[PDB]
Amino acid sequence: RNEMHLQFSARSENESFARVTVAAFVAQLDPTMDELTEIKTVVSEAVTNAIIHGYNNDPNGIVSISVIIEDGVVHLTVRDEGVGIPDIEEARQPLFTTKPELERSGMGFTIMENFMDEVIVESEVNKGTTVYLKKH
Amino acid sequence: RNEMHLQFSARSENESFARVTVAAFVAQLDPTMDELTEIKTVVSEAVTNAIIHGYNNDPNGIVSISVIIEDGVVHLTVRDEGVGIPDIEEARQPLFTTKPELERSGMGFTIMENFMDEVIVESEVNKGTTVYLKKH
Amino acid sequence: SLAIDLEVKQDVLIVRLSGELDHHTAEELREQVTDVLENRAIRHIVLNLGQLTFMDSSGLGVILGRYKQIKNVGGQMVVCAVSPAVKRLFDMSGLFKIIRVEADEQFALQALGV
Amino acid sequence: SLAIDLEVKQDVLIVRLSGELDHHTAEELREQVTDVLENRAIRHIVLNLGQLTFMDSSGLGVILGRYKQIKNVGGQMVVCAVSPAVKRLFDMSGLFKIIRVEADEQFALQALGVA
Ligand SMILES: Nc1ncnc2c1ncn2[C@@H]1O[C@H](COP(=O)(O)OP(=O)(O)O)[C@@H](O)[C@H]1O
Ligand SMILES: Nc1ncnc2c1ncn2[C@@H]1O[C@H](COP(=O)(O)OP(=O)(O)O)[C@@H](O)[C@H]1O
Repeated sequence: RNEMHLQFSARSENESFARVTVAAFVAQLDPTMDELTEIKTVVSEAVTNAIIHGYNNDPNGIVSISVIIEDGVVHLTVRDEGVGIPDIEEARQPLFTTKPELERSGMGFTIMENFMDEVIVESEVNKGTTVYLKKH
Repeated sequence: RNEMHLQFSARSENESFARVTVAAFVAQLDPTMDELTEIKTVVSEAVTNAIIHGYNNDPNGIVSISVIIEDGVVHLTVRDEGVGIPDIEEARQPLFTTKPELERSGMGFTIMENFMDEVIVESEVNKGTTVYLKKH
Repeated sequence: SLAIDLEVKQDVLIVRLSGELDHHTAEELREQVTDVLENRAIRHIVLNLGQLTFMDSSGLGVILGRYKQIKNVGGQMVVCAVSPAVKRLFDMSGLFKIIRVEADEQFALQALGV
Repeated sequence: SLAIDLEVKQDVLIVRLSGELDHHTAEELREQVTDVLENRAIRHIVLNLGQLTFMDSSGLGVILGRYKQIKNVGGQMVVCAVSPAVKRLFDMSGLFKIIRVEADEQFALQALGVA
């Protein structure tokens, strides 16, 4: 066992800082650039996702990241206290987004899905979101 | 105006990540490097207190750093919920240390003041020690 | 986070990125580029991802956004010097359909009449 | 984060440090030195902080620890190639009135009458 939690403001200026931090703490597991970049990209997806879907770019919002490490698993849970998801099945579908206006693609969860062993999401409208990611 | 909050197991192999993740956040201001050496050291002294003292090296304890930036100044906070301090007046007294056996210099607190601009130790027996160092 | 070098070889805009292309930076690029398409009559874009260190979905998004404007003028969007992890995104989002890849920058220019 | 290069010349033990000397890494330094003094007749110690990119109070202690170890057999401790950062922590405490700081390993060994 060994764990970490990191909260920060919903500003994209902290997304690179957050991506790295999550990566560095995972470093303790002697992981590769393939594993290291996957985890990092899977985190920006979920972090930047917690910023413009749950907190609509209001800097006054705080994102949470949980990287609990047990045996060989990187338990990652980025989380939100924002809008939430009305239709999970609909977003969990390839290439679906709700901001054609910021030029979004819908890959967020497919990347999460593909770069992580499990992407569980529990979200209640205006209760916020919680992405229970996993990997080994 | 931005902020960040880290928390992690009270294992010694987290103390570098702690500083590093703070320096990583405190960098936006585009500081002088000595300013970053002071911060990393300070953080390292407080976090070390928490783990080796506050939590008596008990890995279960959770060290809690938080960095608040606003109008330029830095407001670094560090809290723990362990034994706490009996005497805040006997503690700030240079060279004093309860774990002499553990080759503990008794410099930790005196270092926070040579580096940081303002210091404020807030502790409570068994409630946990909360320290606030501010750098302007 | 990102260094953006742009060069216009006639009706071809060459965008040379260095650094990270994530939500924050994509917007700066999405911004610097559009200013060229408005001031100059660009038909195609060459996009040199050789010095890029990272990219998320926002990168796929900003690039797809540039193809649209490029599809209008009947031009090609050529991304060259692509690193695997990236090639891996193009390969997962099917951006490849709309975007052509080339070994280096000079093979991209050969594709676009030069 | 912290690497250690040890070497025993005559009755002196030269300890060279690369990296961040802190609480976590200060323990391997202790094990080895204390271990080494435990195995050999060491009268003096020369600490080369030349490659030290970070030292905290958890580092002064490992030093003072050894400082008292050598004091017990009437020898000295000399530190050399000390950065500005590290050198500042020596003034803060007041160790600038405890060990011998020289400029490099050679003047350190010179200060010890090393052949
Ligand atoms: N934290 C969140 N709060 C609200 N909705 C979210 C959140 N995260 C994801 N979603 C929903 O899922 C959709 C798909 O997300 P994703 O696959 O990452 O693509 P994109 O970020 O390009 O929209 C989003 O457009 C949004 O409707
Ligand atoms: N977080 C804490 N919890 C409990 N006691 C603390 C804490 N921080 C400091 N102290 C008390 O203050 C003493 C001196 O601390 P300091 O000046 O940092 O030196 P050192 O850490 O080397 O002992 C400690 O030995 C302990 O008795």
